[PDB]
Amino acid sequence: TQLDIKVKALKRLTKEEGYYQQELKDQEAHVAKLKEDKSVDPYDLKKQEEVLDDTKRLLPTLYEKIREFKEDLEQFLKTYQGTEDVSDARSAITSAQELLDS
Amino acid sequence: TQLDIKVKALKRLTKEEGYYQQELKDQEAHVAKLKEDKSVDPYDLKKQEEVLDDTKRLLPTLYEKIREFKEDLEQFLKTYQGTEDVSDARSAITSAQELLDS
Repeated sequence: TQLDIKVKALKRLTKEEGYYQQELKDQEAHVAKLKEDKSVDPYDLKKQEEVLDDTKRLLPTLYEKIREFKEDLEQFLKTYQGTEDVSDARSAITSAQELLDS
Repeated sequence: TQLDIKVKALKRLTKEEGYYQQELKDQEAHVAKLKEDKSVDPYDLKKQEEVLDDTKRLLPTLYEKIREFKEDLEQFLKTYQGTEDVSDARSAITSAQELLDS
Protein backbone atom coordinates (compact mmCIF):
# COMPACT_ATOMS: atom_id res chain seq x y z
CA THR A 1 0.00 0.00 0.00
CA GLN A 2 1.14 3.60 -0.60
CA LEU A 3 0.94 4.25 3.20
CA ASP A 4 3.25 1.33 3.89
CA ILE A 5 5.75 2.55 1.28
CA LYS A 6 5.83 6.10 2.71
CA VAL A 7 6.22 4.80 6.28
CA LYS A 8 9.07 2.41 5.40
CA ALA A 9 10.80 5.09 3.35
CA LEU A 10 11.00 7.29 6.47
CA LYS A 11 11.75 4.53 8.97
CA ARG A 12 14.66 3.42 6.83
CA LEU A 13 16.04 6.95 6.49
CA THR A 14 16.06 7.50 10.28
CA LYS A 15 17.69 4.09 10.79
CA GLU A 16 20.46 5.11 8.38
CA GLU A 17 21.04 8.38 10.25
CA GLY A 18 21.60 6.31 13.40
CA TYR A 19 24.01 4.10 11.50
CA TYR A 20 26.00 7.08 10.21
CA GLN A 21 25.94 8.74 13.64
CA GLN A 22 27.70 5.66 15.10
CA GLU A 23 30.50 5.94 12.52
CA LEU A 24 30.87 9.67 13.18
CA LYS A 25 31.13 9.10 16.93
CA ASP A 26 33.69 6.33 16.48
CA GLN A 27 35.83 8.53 14.21
CA GLU A 28 35.80 11.46 16.64
CA ALA A 29 37.09 9.19 19.41
CA HIS A 30 39.96 8.20 17.17
CA VAL A 31 40.84 11.83 16.31
CA ALA A 32 40.59 12.77 19.99
CA LYS A 33 43.20 10.18 20.91
CA LEU A 34 45.63 11.34 18.22
CA LYS A 35 45.10 15.02 19.11
CA GLU A 36 45.82 14.40 22.78
CA ASP A 37 49.09 12.62 22.06
CA LYS A 38 51.63 15.33 21.31
CA SER A 39 54.13 12.73 20.07
CA VAL A 40 51.89 12.22 17.00
CA ASP A 41 52.99 13.74 13.71
CA PRO A 42 50.67 16.50 12.48
CA TYR A 43 50.31 14.75 9.07
CA ASP A 44 48.87 11.57 10.60
CA LEU A 45 46.42 13.67 12.60
CA LYS A 46 45.45 15.63 9.45
CA LYS A 47 44.78 12.43 7.43
CA GLN A 48 42.26 11.48 10.13
CA GLU A 49 40.74 14.94 10.52
CA GLU A 50 40.13 15.21 6.79
CA VAL A 51 38.35 11.81 6.88
CA LEU A 52 36.08 12.97 9.76
CA ASP A 53 35.18 16.13 7.82
CA ASP A 54 33.98 13.96 4.93
CA THR A 55 31.80 11.80 7.13
CA LYS A 56 30.28 14.97 8.70
CA ARG A 57 29.38 16.56 5.34
CA LEU A 58 27.05 13.57 4.77
CA LEU A 59 24.66 14.50 7.60
CA PRO A 60 23.31 17.84 6.32
CA THR A 61 21.82 16.31 3.17
CA LEU A 62 20.59 13.36 5.13
CA TYR A 63 18.54 15.69 7.44
CA GLU A 64 17.14 17.48 4.36
CA LYS A 65 15.69 14.17 3.14
CA ILE A 66 14.41 13.13 6.57
CA ARG A 67 12.42 16.39 6.57
CA GLU A 68 11.02 15.87 3.02
CA PHE A 69 10.15 12.28 3.79
CA LYS A 70 8.46 13.33 7.03
CA GLU A 71 6.47 16.12 5.39
CA ASP A 72 5.47 13.80 2.63
CA LEU A 73 4.11 11.30 5.14
CA GLU A 74 2.37 14.02 7.20
CA GLN A 75 0.68 15.50 4.09
CA PHE A 76 -0.44 12.03 2.99
CA LEU A 77 -2.03 11.42 6.40
CA LYS A 78 -4.12 14.64 6.42
CA THR A 79 -6.25 13.26 3.55
CA TYR A 80 -6.04 9.55 4.31
CA GLN A 81 -9.40 7.79 4.24
CA GLY A 82 -8.15 4.24 4.11
CA THR A 83 -8.79 1.59 6.70
CA GLU A 84 -5.19 0.86 7.82
CA ASP A 85 -4.05 1.57 11.37
CA VAL A 86 -1.92 4.75 11.11
CA SER A 87 -0.16 4.37 14.45
CA ASP A 88 3.14 3.21 12.90
CA ALA A 89 3.03 6.21 10.56
CA ARG A 90 2.48 8.67 13.44
CA SER A 91 5.25 6.99 15.42
CA ALA A 92 7.64 7.27 12.46
CA ILE A 93 6.82 11.01 12.13
CA THR A 94 7.49 11.61 15.85
CA SER A 95 10.87 9.86 15.81
CA ALA A 96 11.93 11.81 12.71
CA GLN A 97 10.75 15.09 14.31
CA GLU A 98 12.66 14.31 17.50
CA LEU A 99 15.82 13.94 15.39
CA LEU A 100 15.32 17.14 13.42
CA ASP A 101 14.76 19.04 16.70
CA SER A 102 17.73 17.50 18.56
CA THR B 1 54.55 3.91 16.80
CA GLN B 2 54.17 5.77 13.52
CA LEU B 3 54.09 2.43 11.66
CA ASP B 4 51.14 1.18 13.75
CA ILE B 5 49.27 4.46 13.22
CA LYS B 6 49.65 4.28 9.42
CA VAL B 7 48.64 0.59 9.32
CA LYS B 8 45.54 1.18 11.46
CA ALA B 9 44.58 4.28 9.51
CA LEU B 10 44.47 2.12 6.36
CA LYS B 11 42.82 -0.95 7.89
CA ARG B 12 40.02 1.20 9.26
CA LEU B 13 39.43 2.79 5.89
CA THR B 14 39.12 -0.59 4.17
CA LYS B 15 36.75 -1.81 6.91
CA GLU B 16 34.62 1.38 6.46
CA GLU B 17 34.33 0.72 2.69
CA GLY B 18 32.96 -2.72 3.49
CA TYR B 19 30.41 -1.20 5.84
CA TYR B 20 29.28 1.34 3.25
CA GLN B 21 29.21 -1.40 0.60
CA GLN B 22 26.64 -3.30 2.74
CA GLU B 23 24.37 -0.24 2.98
CA LEU B 24 24.58 0.29 -0.78
CA LYS B 25 23.71 -3.33 -1.57
CA ASP B 26 20.71 -3.26 0.77
CA GLN B 27 19.40 -0.02 -0.84
CA GLU B 28 19.60 -1.36 -4.41
CA ALA B 29 17.58 -4.41 -3.33
CA HIS B 30 14.92 -2.06 -2.04
CA VAL B 31 14.86 0.16 -5.14
CA ALA B 32 14.78 -3.01 -7.29
CA LYS B 33 11.55 -4.17 -5.62
CA LEU B 34 9.81 -0.81 -6.11
CA LYS B 35 10.99 -0.61 -9.73
CA GLU B 36 9.52 -4.02 -10.68
CA ASP B 37 6.13 -3.16 -9.18
CA LYS B 38 4.45 -0.99 -11.81
CA SER B 39 1.62 -0.12 -9.41
CA VAL B 40 4.11 2.12 -7.50
CA ASP B 41 3.77 5.89 -7.73
CA PRO B 42 6.70 7.51 -9.63
CA TYR B 43 7.35 9.86 -6.72
CA ASP B 44 7.77 7.07 -4.14
CA LEU B 45 10.21 5.26 -6.39
CA LYS B 46 12.04 8.55 -7.03
CA LYS B 47 12.42 9.26 -3.27
CA GLN B 48 14.29 5.98 -3.01
CA GLU B 49 16.39 6.36 -6.14
CA GLU B 50 17.59 9.81 -5.09
CA VAL B 51 18.71 8.37 -1.72
CA LEU B 52 20.55 5.54 -3.44
CA ASP B 53 22.40 8.08 -5.65
CA ASP B 54 23.57 9.93 -2.56
CA THR B 55 24.90 6.78 -0.92
CA LYS B 56 26.82 6.02 -4.13
CA ARG B 57 28.46 9.49 -4.28
CA LEU B 58 30.22 8.56 -1.01
CA LEU B 59 32.23 5.69 -2.50
CA PRO B 60 34.46 7.52 -4.98
CA THR B 61 35.94 9.88 -2.38
CA LEU B 62 36.37 6.88 -0.11
CA TYR B 63 38.44 5.03 -2.74
CA GLU B 64 40.56 8.14 -3.27
CA LYS B 65 41.46 8.12 0.46
CA ILE B 66 42.18 4.42 0.50
CA ARG B 67 44.69 5.00 -2.32
CA GLU B 68 46.31 8.01 -0.53
CA PHE B 69 46.53 6.09 2.73
CA LYS B 70 47.92 3.13 0.79
CA GLU B 71 50.56 5.24 -0.90
CA ASP B 72 51.53 6.87 2.37
CA LEU B 73 52.08 3.47 3.97
CA GLU B 74 53.97 2.14 0.92
CA GLN B 75 56.25 5.20 0.90
CA PHE B 76 56.89 4.93 4.66
CA LEU B 77 57.95 1.29 4.24
CA LYS B 78 60.54 2.01 1.52
CA THR B 79 62.81 3.65 4.09
CA TYR B 80 61.79 1.81 7.25
CA GLN B 81 64.68 0.72 9.49
CA GLY B 82 62.83 -0.15 12.65
CA THR B 83 62.58 -3.43 14.43
CA GLU B 84 58.82 -3.99 14.08
CA ASP B 85 57.44 -6.87 12.06
CA VAL B 86 55.98 -5.27 8.89
CA SER B 87 53.86 -8.26 7.80
CA ASP B 88 50.66 -6.61 8.97
CA ALA B 89 51.54 -3.50 6.96
CA ARG B 90 52.20 -5.49 3.76
CA SER B 91 48.96 -7.39 4.37
CA ALA B 92 47.05 -4.13 4.81
CA ILE B 93 48.55 -2.82 1.52
CA THR B 94 47.55 -5.95 -0.40
CA SER B 95 43.93 -5.85 0.78
CA ALA B 96 43.66 -2.17 -0.11
CA GLN B 97 45.16 -2.81 -3.56
CA GLU B 98 42.76 -5.70 -4.21
CA LEU B 99 39.87 -3.36 -3.43
CA LEU B 100 41.06 -0.62 -5.77
CA ASP B 101 41.64 -3.16 -8.57
CA SER B 102 38.22 -4.82 -8.29
